Amino acid sequence: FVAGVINRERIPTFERMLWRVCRGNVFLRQAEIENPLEDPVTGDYVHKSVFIIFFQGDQLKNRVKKICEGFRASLYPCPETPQERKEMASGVNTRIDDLQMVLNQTEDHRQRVLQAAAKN
Amino acid sequence: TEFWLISAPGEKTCQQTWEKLHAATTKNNNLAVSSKFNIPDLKVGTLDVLVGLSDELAKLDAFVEGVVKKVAQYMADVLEDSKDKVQENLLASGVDLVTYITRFQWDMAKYPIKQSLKNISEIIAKGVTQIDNDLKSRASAYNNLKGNLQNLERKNAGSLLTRSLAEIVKKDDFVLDSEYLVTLLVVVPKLNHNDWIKQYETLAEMVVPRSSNVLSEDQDSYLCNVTLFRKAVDDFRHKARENKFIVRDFQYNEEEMKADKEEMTRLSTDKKKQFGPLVRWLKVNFSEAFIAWIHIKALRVFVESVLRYGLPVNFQAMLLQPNKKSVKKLREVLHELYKHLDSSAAQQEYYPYVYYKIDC
Amino acid sequence: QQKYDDEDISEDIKFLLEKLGESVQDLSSFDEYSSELKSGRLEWSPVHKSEKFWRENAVRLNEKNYELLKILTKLLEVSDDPQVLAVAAHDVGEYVRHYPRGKRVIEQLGGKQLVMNHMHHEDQQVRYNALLAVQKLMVHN
Amino acid sequence: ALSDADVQKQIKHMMAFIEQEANEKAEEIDAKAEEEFNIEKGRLVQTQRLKIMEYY
Repeated sequence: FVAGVINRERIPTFERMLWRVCRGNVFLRQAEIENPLEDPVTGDYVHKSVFIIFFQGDQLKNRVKKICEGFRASLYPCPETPQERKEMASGVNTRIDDLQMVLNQTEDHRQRVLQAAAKN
Repeated sequence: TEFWLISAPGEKTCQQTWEKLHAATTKNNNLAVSSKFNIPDLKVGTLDVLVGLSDELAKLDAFVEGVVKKVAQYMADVLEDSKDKVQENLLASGVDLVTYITRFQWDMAKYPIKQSLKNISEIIAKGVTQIDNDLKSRASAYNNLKGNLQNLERKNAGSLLTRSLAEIVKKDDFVLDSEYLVTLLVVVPKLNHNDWIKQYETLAEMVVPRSSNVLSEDQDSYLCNVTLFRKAVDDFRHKARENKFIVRDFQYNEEEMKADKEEMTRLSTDKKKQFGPLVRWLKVNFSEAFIAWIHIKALRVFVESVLRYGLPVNFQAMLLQPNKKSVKKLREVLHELYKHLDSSAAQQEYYPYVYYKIDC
Repeated sequence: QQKYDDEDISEDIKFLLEKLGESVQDLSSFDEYSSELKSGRLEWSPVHKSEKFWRENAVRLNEKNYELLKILTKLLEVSDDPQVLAVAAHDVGEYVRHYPRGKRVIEQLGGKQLVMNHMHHEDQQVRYNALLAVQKLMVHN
Repeated sequence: ALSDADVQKQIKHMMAFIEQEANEKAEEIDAKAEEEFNIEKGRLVQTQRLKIMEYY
């Protein structure tokens, strides 16, 4: 029961599909993100809204794996109740900001090199 | 023979009992038939394996239907005093489809009450595979019999050029016990009846003049006997082929003709001897299948039931005979009864109530 | 490339090219690199571009008690020469692009904090090599 | 479709399922415990029977 990533575009109907699998069987985990970054698939900034049906049995878990794979749905996250997961996530996020500034300076080098090359 | 086995979630058992009985609770103002129904059941504590069983049971019911259809195709093949409308719905356990479904129960002999449903499905699987093995073996026997009978019929088919002359050649005109003479069983067209009879006189030496006489008359030609010396046959046939004549050397021997007649007689006897016990054993299979099938369907209904609501065995079994060109109102009233209760919010997609097709 | 009809110089170029080929093979070895690094001396050589020493002998860069990596790691702060430091940064970049658990080893050693500084250490050759080494560093990240 | 109470009803649905499964595993462990109780009784009594018979 972990909130995934869906672009709020097929949520009313993906809920219908999750119901046709098992109608109102288990808890629904909800989340929402605004003004998201350019997507890895197309680069769009479509807003995200997600409602997730999850099953603890093995077969039904695999069934929902198949269902979410049959649609554009990302279920990568695997959190954990202890706070250590969130602490490591925050450290990773600091590394993410480091990658961001690294991207900035690499672009700086790229542009200066291109200007040098184009001058001649 | 359209019918539907309807299941109710069972909010209050008496309420659903009244739903499955009265004329008002019967849709279309009782233009259809809503008969109650009940069976013994069993408890399952794990739903993962239950939905596994649901999928394999949908597949199982599938090939089960395929098998008894094949059966009905075999019934139409044999035609052993049985027509597609006469004894079409054999009265299994002495009763037809509707009375059987209303009267249906868990087969105690096939399984006890407490046998886990998965094991019961396994037992049904073993039984149906055994039935299918018997079906293909019986099919092989019938195919052998039918092919041999068709060959027997083909023995007596065709013109006199290529058909067995077993009923034709006679000893009196067919010269045996003589190293000198020998009878050519010439084939002469009726339009050329007198013609080739006349020209056979002088096709070769060492010949008997104009012995060409009719043996047996066919539609377009007729076999005929010509008596002449043995080495006369060579020149006779050569000059025959020169003048567009036909000569067939069908050798006479009585014993194989007798043997073939007794062969077709004994194969007819084998045919009826197989067809009797065959139709008996096929009645047995029809009953056994049909029973196991309604059990399969009832089990699958119970599976969907336990899937689609809470933990107890709140569930009522029903049979439906939909009214003609009024199933739309049936379905609409069923929606008005059940869909609003299906959930606080609201086919393969949406399916607030359960009901599954039958047509024998 | 430009062929001559002078067969003599043709065989001359042949034997010279092959002989210098095995010579550079002899300038392509793990142990000479270990000697040079243990000497506190580093200069752009065939060893520093020896791809066989880099891909085949990366598990050898896990020398006992990671002393090679420790020499590099301490050179990340005591090396005040930009060129030797550039060579060290490039070598670390290779050791990370080949062996990811060696990447995590370096992360444990804390070299990434020192390398970050080289991404912004005056000399523009130092920016470039720090940036490239970290670009290697960001696989699986 | 489901208020908090109805999702809790499904939670209790699965509670009852794991009630039955917990009972199944508990009674299975108990039955196997008695089976091994009897089996180990038989094995140990047979071995000591052999020992004592040898002695006698």
